[PDB]
Amino acid sequence: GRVIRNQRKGAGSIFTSHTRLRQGAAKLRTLDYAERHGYIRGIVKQIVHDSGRGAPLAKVVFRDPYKYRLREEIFIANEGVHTGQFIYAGKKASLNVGNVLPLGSVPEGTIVSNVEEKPGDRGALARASGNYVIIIGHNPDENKTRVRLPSGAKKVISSDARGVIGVIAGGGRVDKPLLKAGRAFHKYRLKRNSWPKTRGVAMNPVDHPHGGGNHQHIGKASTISRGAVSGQKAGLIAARRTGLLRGSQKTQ
Amino acid sequence: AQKSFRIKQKMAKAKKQNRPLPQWIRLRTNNTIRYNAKRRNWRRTKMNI
Amino acid sequence: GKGTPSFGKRHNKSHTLCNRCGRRSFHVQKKTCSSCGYPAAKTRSYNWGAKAKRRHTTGTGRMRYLKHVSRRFKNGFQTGSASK
Amino acid sequence: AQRVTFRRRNPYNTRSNKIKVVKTPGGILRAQHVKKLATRPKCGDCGSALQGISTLRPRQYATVSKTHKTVSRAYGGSRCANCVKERIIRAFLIEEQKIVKKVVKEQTEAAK
RNA sequence: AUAUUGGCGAGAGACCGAUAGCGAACAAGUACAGUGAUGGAAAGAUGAAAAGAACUUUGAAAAGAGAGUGAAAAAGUACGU
RNA sequence: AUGGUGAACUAUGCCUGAAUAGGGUGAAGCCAGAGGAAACUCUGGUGGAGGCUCGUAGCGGUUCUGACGUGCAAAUCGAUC
RNA sequence: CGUGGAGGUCAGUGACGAAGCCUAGACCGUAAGGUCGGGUCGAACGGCCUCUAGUGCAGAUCUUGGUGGUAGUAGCAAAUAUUCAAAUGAGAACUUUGAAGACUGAAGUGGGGAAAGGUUCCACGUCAACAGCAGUUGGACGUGGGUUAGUCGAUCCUAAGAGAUGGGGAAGCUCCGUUUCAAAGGCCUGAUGCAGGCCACCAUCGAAAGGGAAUCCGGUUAAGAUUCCGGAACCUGGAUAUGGAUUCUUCACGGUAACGUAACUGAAUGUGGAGACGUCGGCGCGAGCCCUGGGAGGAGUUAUCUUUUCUUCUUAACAGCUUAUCACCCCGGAAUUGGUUUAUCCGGAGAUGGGGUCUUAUGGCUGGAAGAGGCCAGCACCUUUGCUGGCUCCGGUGCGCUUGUGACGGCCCGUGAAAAUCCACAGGAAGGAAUAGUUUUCAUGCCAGGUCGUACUGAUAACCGCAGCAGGUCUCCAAGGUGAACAGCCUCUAGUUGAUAGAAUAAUGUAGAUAAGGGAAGUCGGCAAAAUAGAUCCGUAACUUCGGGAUAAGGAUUGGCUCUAAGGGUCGGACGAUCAACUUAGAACUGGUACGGACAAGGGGAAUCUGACUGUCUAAUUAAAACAUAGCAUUGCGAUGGUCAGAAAGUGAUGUUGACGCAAU
RNA sequence: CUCUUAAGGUAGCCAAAUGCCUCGUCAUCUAAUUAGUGACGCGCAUGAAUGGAUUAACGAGAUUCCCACUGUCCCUAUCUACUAUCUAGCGAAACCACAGCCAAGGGAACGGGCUUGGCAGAAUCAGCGGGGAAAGAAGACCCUGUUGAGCUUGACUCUAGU
RNA sequence: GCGUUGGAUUGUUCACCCACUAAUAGGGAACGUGAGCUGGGUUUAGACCGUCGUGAGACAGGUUAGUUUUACCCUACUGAU
RNA sequence: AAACUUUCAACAACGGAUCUCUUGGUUCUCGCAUCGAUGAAGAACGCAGCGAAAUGCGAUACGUAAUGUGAAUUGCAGAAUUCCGUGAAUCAUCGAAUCUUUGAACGCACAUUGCGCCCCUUGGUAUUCCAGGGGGCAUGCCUGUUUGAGCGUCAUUU
Ligand SMILES: CN[C@@H]1[C@@H](O)[C@@H](O[C@@H]2[C@@H](O)[C@H](O[C@H]3O[C@H]([C@@H](C)O)[C@@H](O)[C@H](O)[C@H]3N)[C@@H](N)C[C@H]2N)OC[C@]1(C)O
Ligand SMILES: CN[C@@H]1[C@@H](O)[C@@H](O[C@@H]2[C@@H](O)[C@H](O[C@H]3O[C@H]([C@@H](C)O)[C@@H](O)[C@H](O)[C@H]3N)[C@@H](N)C[C@H]2N)OC[C@]1(C)O
Ligand SMILES: CN[C@@H]1[C@@H](O)[C@@H](O[C@@H]2[C@@H](O)[C@H](O[C@H]3O[C@H]([C@@H](C)O)[C@@H](O)[C@H](O)[C@H]3N)[C@@H](N)C[C@H]2N)OC[C@]1(C)O
Ligand SMILES: [Mg+2]
Ligand SMILES: [Mg+2]
Ligand SMILES: [Mg+2]
Ligand SMILES: [Mg+2]
Ligand SMILES: [Mg+2]
Ligand SMILES: [Mg+2]
Ligand SMILES: [Mg+2]
Ligand SMILES: [Mg+2]
Ligand SMILES: [Mg+2]
Ligand SMILES: [Mg+2]
Ligand SMILES: [Mg+2]
Ligand SMILES: [Mg+2]
Ligand SMILES: [Mg+2]
Ligand SMILES: [Mg+2]
Ligand SMILES: [Mg+2]
Ligand SMILES: [Mg+2]
Ligand SMILES: [Mg+2]
Ligand SMILES: [Mg+2]
Ligand SMILES: [Mg+2]
Ligand SMILES: [Mg+2]
Ligand SMILES: [Mg+2]
Ligand SMILES: [Mg+2]
Ligand SMILES: [Mg+2]
Ligand SMILES: [Mg+2]
Ligand SMILES: [Mg+2]
Ligand SMILES: [Mg+2]
Ligand SMILES: [Mg+2]
Ligand SMILES: [Mg+2]
Ligand SMILES: [Mg+2]
Ligand SMILES: [Mg+2]
Ligand SMILES: [Mg+2]
Ligand SMILES: [Mg+2]
Ligand SMILES: [Mg+2]
Ligand SMILES: [Mg+2]
Ligand SMILES: [Mg+2]
Ligand SMILES: [Mg+2]
Ligand SMILES: [Mg+2]
Ligand SMILES: [Mg+2]
Ligand SMILES: [Mg+2]
Ligand SMILES: [Mg+2]
Ligand SMILES: [Mg+2]
Ligand SMILES: [Mg+2]
Ligand SMILES: [Mg+2]
Ligand SMILES: [Mg+2]
Ligand SMILES: [Mg+2]
Ligand SMILES: [Mg+2]
Ligand SMILES: [Mg+2]
Ligand SMILES: [Mg+2]
Ligand SMILES: [Mg+2]
Ligand SMILES: [Mg+2]
Ligand SMILES: [Mg+2]
Ligand SMILES: [Mg+2]
Ligand SMILES: [Mg+2]
Ligand SMILES: [Mg+2]
Ligand SMILES: [Mg+2]
Ligand SMILES: [Mg+2]
Ligand SMILES: [Mg+2]
Ligand SMILES: [Mg+2]
Ligand SMILES: [Mg+2]
Ligand SMILES: [Mg+2]
Ligand SMILES: [Mg+2]
Ligand SMILES: [Mg+2]
Ligand SMILES: [Mg+2]
Ligand SMILES: [Mg+2]
Ligand SMILES: [Mg+2]
Ligand SMILES: [Mg+2]
Ligand SMILES: [Mg+2]
Ligand SMILES: [Mg+2]
Ligand SMILES: [Mg+2]
Ligand SMILES: [Mg+2]
Ligand SMILES: [Mg+2]
Ligand SMILES: [Mg+2]
Ligand SMILES: [Mg+2]
Ligand SMILES: [Mg+2]
Ligand SMILES: [Mg+2]
Ligand SMILES: [Mg+2]
Ligand SMILES: [Mg+2]
Ligand SMILES: [Mg+2]
Ligand SMILES: [Mg+2]
Ligand SMILES: [Mg+2]
Ligand SMILES: [Mg+2]
Ligand SMILES: [Mg+2]
Ligand SMILES: [Mg+2]
Ligand SMILES: [Mg+2]
Ligand SMILES: [Mg+2]
Ligand SMILES: [Mg+2]
Ligand SMILES: [Mg+2]
Ligand SMILES: [Mg+2]
Ligand SMILES: [Mg+2]
Ligand SMILES: [Mg+2]
Ligand SMILES: [Mg+2]
Ligand SMILES: [Mg+2]
Ligand SMILES: [Mg+2]
Ligand SMILES: [Mg+2]
Ligand SMILES: [Mg+2]
Ligand SMILES: [Mg+2]
Ligand SMILES: [Mg+2]
Ligand SMILES: [Mg+2]
Ligand SMILES: [Mg+2]
Ligand SMILES: [Mg+2]
Ligand SMILES: [Mg+2]
Ligand SMILES: [Mg+2]
Ligand SMILES: [Mg+2]
Ligand SMILES: [Mg+2]
Ligand SMILES: [Mg+2]
Ligand SMILES: [Mg+2]
Ligand SMILES: [Mg+2]
Ligand SMILES: [Mg+2]
Ligand SMILES: [Mg+2]
Ligand SMILES: [Mg+2]
Ligand SMILES: [Mg+2]
Ligand SMILES: [Mg+2]
Ligand SMILES: [Mg+2]
Ligand SMILES: [Mg+2]
Ligand SMILES: [Mg+2]
Ligand SMILES: [Mg+2]
Ligand SMILES: [Mg+2]
Ligand SMILES: [Mg+2]
Ligand SMILES: [Mg+2]
Ligand SMILES: [Mg+2]
Ligand SMILES: [Mg+2]
Ligand SMILES: [Mg+2]
Ligand SMILES: [Mg+2]
Ligand SMILES: [Mg+2]
Ligand SMILES: [Mg+2]
Ligand SMILES: [Mg+2]
Ligand SMILES: [Mg+2]
Ligand SMILES: [Mg+2]
Ligand SMILES: [Mg+2]
Ligand SMILES: [Mg+2]
Ligand SMILES: [Mg+2]
Ligand SMILES: [Mg+2]
Ligand SMILES: [Mg+2]
Ligand SMILES: [Mg+2]
Ligand SMILES: [Mg+2]
Ligand SMILES: [Mg+2]
Ligand SMILES: [Mg+2]
Ligand SMILES: [Mg+2]
Ligand SMILES: [Mg+2]
Ligand SMILES: [Mg+2]
Ligand SMILES: [Mg+2]
Ligand SMILES: [Mg+2]
Ligand SMILES: [Mg+2]
Ligand SMILES: [Zn+2]
Ligand SMILES: [Zn+2]
Repeated sequence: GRVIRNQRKGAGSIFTSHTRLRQGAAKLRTLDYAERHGYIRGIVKQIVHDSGRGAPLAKVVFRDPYKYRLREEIFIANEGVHTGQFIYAGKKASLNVGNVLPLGSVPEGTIVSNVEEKPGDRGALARASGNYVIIIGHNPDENKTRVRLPSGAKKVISSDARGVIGVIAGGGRVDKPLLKAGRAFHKYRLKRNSWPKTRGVAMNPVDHPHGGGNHQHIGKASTISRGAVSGQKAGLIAARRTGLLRGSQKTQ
Repeated sequence: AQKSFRIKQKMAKAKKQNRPLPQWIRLRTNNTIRYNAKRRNWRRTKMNI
Repeated sequence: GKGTPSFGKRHNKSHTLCNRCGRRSFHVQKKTCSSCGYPAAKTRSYNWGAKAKRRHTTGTGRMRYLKHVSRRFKNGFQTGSASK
Repeated sequence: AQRVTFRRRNPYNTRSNKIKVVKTPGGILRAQHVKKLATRPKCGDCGSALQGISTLRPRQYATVSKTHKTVSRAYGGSRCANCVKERIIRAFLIEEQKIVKKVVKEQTEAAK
């Protein structure tokens, strides 16, 4: 057989991301003397819309500590940050929407976004529009913090690792019916070419394992091992369960 | 229109060679040429740039 | 018309003039030429291609330096000049 | 009933190729290439197009006299006036209120 | 001492005799096809010697008819048979 | 089988440009007014939305199973669409 | 028996004619074959005994070449179209010129380009071949001639992308990486290494449509012209001086302000603004075009009519004055809310109003610049075509057309590039007068601007389709009427009038039409054809997701001419004066009852199957009920990861990303 | 009640583009209807995102009727151009064992040819589609070959990855 | 000898009804007749359903879309010299 | 009886068979050891009194020097051409040069005749901007030189 869609994605020819109109990589300030001991102000000068992100960006300027000049950082604008808000960053900063602090510096139940996985990565978790973590507990001895990611799974990460106070703006975005096929087009136009998708059951067996039949049908289990081989994995991969999910979710 | 020199030069060597035999060649001794074999024309054999 | 009406669209040279061998084999978008492999250091050749080989090997050119090297060898590689 | 032709090598209607119909001394109409309009420089504070400043294309700002690059006030062609007016008041009131903050905290250290 | 379908320089053959013999005995890796890698032809012989037919004549010309050259125009550059 | 050469066509993504008669419809926003005890309800404008619509050019290719069927043409021609 | 070649022989045949070819002439053999004569011919060749093999052809849809019958046959019928005379020439249905009929009709058969071609361009010479008739013509043949730039492009910059380098993989050809686990390099000052301060971006290629330093009109050639000639400019880089301004209050005053200006030090180091940007809607306004009144010239018609029909009446970049919506500043303090757009938005965060400041788009006057260009008249007599003169002027009209642009409005889970450049600002290093010092952003003045391209075509003959192929191939310009209108139809300008022709007018056809009575009985099926149609008014069902359905259905009207009524602009203080529009309604008369009169232009109704819809695909037999999609649902993944790529890697896609996310159904 | 299952077809829909029987039966429309539509349902073999049912609007999608309209038809007729046709010039191709009048006979079971008969007279133009089992392509169906490729799977034998 | 029809469903041959009719006999001519037609069925390549198959695919089970070439030769025939 | 059709012949056509040639091909043997940064093979573009090609050569361009031979070259034209002579000639021979644009191709590029840098010199009034002219800057590595870097590390200053 041929090479299926999902294998062909991976050397990334026409599949790589549509990078042109993009405001540049959103990140925190580097983790330096100013944030891990004192605190350091910045001003949000501009909040502005990123192409292929649902989440508005905040352009926040700081003062270079070690030479005379301004340095601009690209911040994921939590809901409520506004043009010309002062923003304070570091261990000893205060608790206000939009300031960033290490994690052992906030109470539990604190609602924070863009958190670092390890301190210094300039932000990892909950960068999506409307997406946040909650600090659920600290272990000061071997300083950690317990936090529930927007998936809901629970993780133990260094209290040093920073986060930004509040939830990301522009939430409720996926609350709206896309409503017609073109609207889908432009959304993925700026994102990548995954779209549209053609069912592997509507092709011939050389285009896909779901190919073939004098009726369209899968004809063998569409749950497929973790251990499958590339070009064996389409359908439900390594699913522990299948079928319509009844009753209530939400782990603990 | 606006052409590379490399092209506008080969164009010149082209035009320069598009000519009938020099008729005096025929008179030479043991001369086996008759006409110009390699003669080209714009509308017939294009040069391939 | 997978034919004629859609040959009416061929205006764009796949290759231009190779610098090294002059062959109009120089692939534009690939910035290399399909005959001698310029710009590769060595000049492209293969053994299944003996007709290509025979086409381009030594002796289809001017042999500008090499010609006389059999003469020069004949003489013991002389320096100076003859007298009278 | 006269028609007209591009005066340059670009048949296409692009931005650089703008064209104007001109009736000459000869009594004939003729094409003329316009440059793309100039857009007034803007305030580096509020983003306002700033008044008094002459409006050209960028290297046309190296052929012209220094007095139409600015007006007379400090921060002449940078900011929009009322925005210089602002950064003055804020500058004064915050260096004043900076004095007020110094002597209240020298009274917090001794009076403790 | 052994190797040698390359290079340079030599002697040969119960070999081939221009549809043969190397694809090419010729301005042959030519002309030409192809985007390209590549592919890839046809095509030798007037006569000892041009002596390549002065001159007249019909024709607008090409030519034709005479004449002429030559051992031979039953060799006239469409040329040996 | 091995080693090569193609995205001038065509498929799809990216970068940068260019292009698209005249009509039908009349969405939010808004202005005036009318009924009613109230809650509320009507009326006339205004505005100009829509992968809206008649329909050129554009792009397409439905039918004649029309022409052609050693063609104009190795896919074209007309009408209809 | 025969053929190519070899050893031996016949001192074999031959230019007094070898070999080969031709010959219903002669002879030997059963035969394969052999011999001879005659013809043609020119240079070598044969018998015998042996040797050797690329050794004998009717075929293999055999290979290469050559030739017939078909056959003077199929054919040379799309793109409305040709005619008369003369010139030339051996020759004219076809070339030139003159006259006539027409066409393309500004969505071109016109005027230019991009790709591509590459001399086609133009002149002369010319007709063997080519131009599926012809050829005196050509895009053919032959000989020449031709493409002029500081300003038009290229060069520069960056985009997707490509790609050296310390490196890392790979036996290797080489793979990987462009910031890359690197000792990466410069620049301005001076006191040529030196003192210094820095700044440290680590290549490069990648746009003749993106960005960008700067030229216009007139004239000129056979062919080039935004390039040449004439005048009139602007820029960039170098040079420097004179005037002007500035200073004894050293780095200018004025203005409350917004701002002014002829100027009016500035090192980094920083910062800010142009470069720099979607799309649609309506409103304003500019420019060109369109229409049109008066007049000054030329042209046409004039039996009759027309103060008539046609046409000339122009103003470049550049420089000065001036000119604008927007946004401002000052005065003043609002309910009785006012102001305001076609479009509801503005005001105590300072409106309405009085008064000012600015951008200089764009217009106005002048300079340029009439001396140009355009239209006329009178000369003068072959000698050239010179020379003289004249007029070139004043207005109007708008839902007009095109194109620019402004101020706004709709739109988005789409919010619509980057770099090289140019400027400013903050800033206060350093350098500066009084016996004279500072001033290249005010004026004027000097030198320099290379290199490659530039002809023409741009297509029913200059490109690709084997070709002068009814195909394919990017774009700018765009007049008059009718009309909703770049429709269709007719026309002005320019450009064609090319396509083998002549004579007929059988069958059958291709292409276009009409039919009495019937009205789908034809047939797989109304295939095909007919019927319908524009606009104003009236009328308008089942169902419905309340948006639709819907032009549902179904009716009536429509010409021309002659009247009425309604609808606006500008002034000076229920009015009056005046200027300038075609729209709509209405009414009379009128006709062989005709009037969307050519053109243009829906057939409709009830249902079943089926896909929701817009969209997509099998180029070249399948447009569908297939695919896609919005919606629904399921799976995997918290990066030390899921999915995927790779021979490997200090490798890579999602990833400028993090569950409102990426990946798989 | 009984045998049996992991569970024994639920809600729905139906002779449906899913029904063999089959032109199912009844109804309806017609003069007449293997068609359409409405019903019925032990449904060969209907049926729940292998999606079931329903559905406004849409559609160059398959089907049925009706009105209008018609040369679709009864049934043909007439006109216009361009052809064909004759002329000058220009001038191919397919195809071709040899060739070309029948009947019947026999024959490899359908002859232009052989056999026995009918018969038979130059050179020809325009048509035509009976024959040349016409031409077009070493049958694409079918078989055979110890010949293949595309594709599939608990076929043999392996293999990247993991 | 001579005539043996017009329609409804059906691609159909067949079947079956309606109607007129003197009558609506049966058959042959390569199951006459596709370089005469048509292309509705069958019988490729798209697609739906049902049954079968783990699957590719199968189904003599139901559906829908699906390019109909050439005569100028000989003869034959029709007319013409 | 012509025409027509066939068959034979002669002449004429058409075509290139035969025969004879042979500066070519083929094979066998013998001898020889020589490309390149001292820019190779190859490439493009040029060079002639009159050439389109082949061959030859490079802005000294069918060629320059040098050596040998000893009068040609030739298609025409042409030579203060100079023949008992440092001398014809497209002769042979080759020991000295030239050698455009390139090319492993080397300053950077290269669909460009596109853009730098450094030294000498000349000219514009010029260390600096413009121009002309000559001469130069690729990479990996070895030997060596000079300048450097690191609490890697040893001494020595008070
Ligand atoms: C001794 N072992 C380590 C060795 O494992 C390796 O570590 C690299 C480290 O150098 C890289 O780190 C470096 O290189 C990366 C690079 C990927 O761009 C840079 O982003 C990063 O800033 C830089 N410090 C790190 N990002 C990856 C480690 N495996 O190289 C560093 C080292 C110290 O030699
Ligand atoms: C088994 N079928 C093959 C097959 O090749 C067939 O005909 C093909 C045909 O199927 C191909 O193409 C086919 O499919 C394309 C498709 C793109 O729509 C169609 O354009 C085309 O009409 C159709 N015949 C055609 N390009 C070549 C023929 N030899 O029939 C002949 C055959 C060789 O036996
Ligand atoms: C369909 N083709 C046939 C063809 O076969 C051919 O042959 C027939 C042949 O079939 C007849 O032959 C027949 O006649 C005999 C009987 C008459 O003795 C029967 O018994 C016998 O079955 C049968 N074969 C013969 N009598 C006439 C031919 N022309 O010629 C006549 C025809 C009609 O064209
Ligand atoms: Mg594969
Ligand atoms: Mg990317
Ligand atoms: Mg896609
Ligand atoms: Mg989906
Ligand atoms: Mg899908
Ligand atoms: Mg499919
Ligand atoms: Mg598979
Ligand atoms: Mg599977
Ligand atoms: Mg399947
Ligand atoms: Mg299927
Ligand atoms: Mg399915
Ligand atoms: Mg399905
Ligand atoms: Mg199953
Ligand atoms: Mg000779
Ligand atoms: Mg001779
Ligand atoms: Mg060609
Ligand atoms: Mg070609
Ligand atoms: Mg080319
Ligand atoms: Mg294309
Ligand atoms: Mg390409
Ligand atoms: Mg070639
Ligand atoms: Mg070869
Ligand atoms: Mg020696
Ligand atoms: Mg436009
Ligand atoms: Mg040969
Ligand atoms: Mg040969
Ligand atoms: Mg000879
Ligand atoms: Mg001779
Ligand atoms: Mg003779
Ligand atoms: Mg004689
Ligand atoms: Mg003879
Ligand atoms: Mg002779
Ligand atoms: Mg001959
Ligand atoms: Mg002869
Ligand atoms: Mg392409
Ligand atoms: Mg009221
Ligand atoms: Mg639409
Ligand atoms: Mg529509
Ligand atoms: Mg189709
Ligand atoms: Mg057809
Ligand atoms: Mg035909
Ligand atoms: Mg032999
Ligand atoms: Mg003889
Ligand atoms: Mg002889
Ligand atoms: Mg043999
Ligand atoms: Mg033979
Ligand atoms: Mg033979
Ligand atoms: Mg035989
Ligand atoms: Mg012939
Ligand atoms: Mg003839
Ligand atoms: Mg004829
Ligand atoms: Mg004829
Ligand atoms: Mg025809
Ligand atoms: Mg005449
Ligand atoms: Mg003519
Ligand atoms: Mg007309
Ligand atoms: Mg032109
Ligand atoms: Mg042109
Ligand atoms: Mg001709
Ligand atoms: Mg220039
Ligand atoms: Mg560049
Ligand atoms: Mg690389
Ligand atoms: Mg490297
Ligand atoms: Mg390396
Ligand atoms: Mg440009
Ligand atoms: Mg210009
Ligand atoms: Mg000239
Ligand atoms: Mg842009
Ligand atoms: Mg009169
Ligand atoms: Mg200008
Ligand atoms: Mg006001
Ligand atoms: Mg007006
Ligand atoms: Mg030009
Ligand atoms: Mg041109
Ligand atoms: Mg054009
Ligand atoms: Mg061509
Ligand atoms: Mg009108
Ligand atoms: Mg019109
Ligand atoms: Mg015609
Ligand atoms: Mg008629
Ligand atoms: Mg009728
Ligand atoms: Mg009637
Ligand atoms: Mg009726
Ligand atoms: Mg019917
Ligand atoms: Mg129809
Ligand atoms: Mg309605
Ligand atoms: Mg109606
Ligand atoms: Mg007026
Ligand atoms: Mg009346
Ligand atoms: Mg659909
Ligand atoms: Mg198709
Ligand atoms: Mg749903
Ligand atoms: Mg049924
Ligand atoms: Mg149903
Ligand atoms: Mg039913
Ligand atoms: Mg029924
Ligand atoms: Mg019926
Ligand atoms: Mg059922
Ligand atoms: Mg049953
Ligand atoms: Mg079932
Ligand atoms: Mg089921
Ligand atoms: Mg279920
Ligand atoms: Mg089922
Ligand atoms: Mg359903
Ligand atoms: Mg559709
Ligand atoms: Mg449809
Ligand atoms: Mg149905
Ligand atoms: Mg005929
Ligand atoms: Mg004729
Ligand atoms: Mg025949
Ligand atoms: Mg008999
Ligand atoms: Mg018989
Ligand atoms: Mg018979
Ligand atoms: Mg026969
Ligand atoms: Mg016999
Ligand atoms: Mg027949
Ligand atoms: Mg035939
Ligand atoms: Mg076969
Ligand atoms: Mg077979
Ligand atoms: Mg066997
Ligand atoms: Mg196999
Ligand atoms: Mg296959
Ligand atoms: Mg039978
Ligand atoms: Mg039959
Ligand atoms: Mg037949
Ligand atoms: Mg047929
Ligand atoms: Mg059929
Ligand atoms: Mg069918
Ligand atoms: Mg196929
Ligand atoms: Mg269809
Ligand atoms: Mg005929
Ligand atoms: Mg006789
Ligand atoms: Mg010879
Ligand atoms: Mg060299
Ligand atoms: Mg020579
Ligand atoms: Mg000498
Ligand atoms: Mg020599
Ligand atoms: Mg010698
Ligand atoms: Mg030299
Ligand atoms: Mg150049
Ligand atoms: Mg270049
Ligand atoms: Mg100097
Ligand atoms: Mg310089
Ligand atoms: Zn090359
Ligand atoms: Zn401001």
